Amino acid sequence: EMKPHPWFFGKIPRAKAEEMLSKQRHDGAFLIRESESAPGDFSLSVKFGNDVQHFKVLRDGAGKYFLWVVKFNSLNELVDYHRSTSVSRNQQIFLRDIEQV
Ligand SMILES: [Cl-]
Ligand code: NA
Repeated sequence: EMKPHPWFFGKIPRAKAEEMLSKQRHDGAFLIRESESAPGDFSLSVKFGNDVQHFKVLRDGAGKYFLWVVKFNSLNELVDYHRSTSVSRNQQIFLRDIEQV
């Protein structure tokens, strides 16, 4: 074995998520953070090329989490689903864990 997830960063600023992800080599390297502009909501930040893309983690009426259409009982399941289904509607981007310092 039991290990904490390498992708949960708590309340880091959106800008610091961009700073850290920019240094990752591989597209799809990502983190979940707790949004500062919408407290109580999560955001998913993902390196793609020279960019860092940000996704709102949306909630349904029952508290399930989703990005687009498919929803899950946990952030953990949302993240894992998107290791093999693209997070993006404009590119094929699959979540992969950050390298690690
Ligand atoms: Cl896909
Ligand atoms: Na999807």
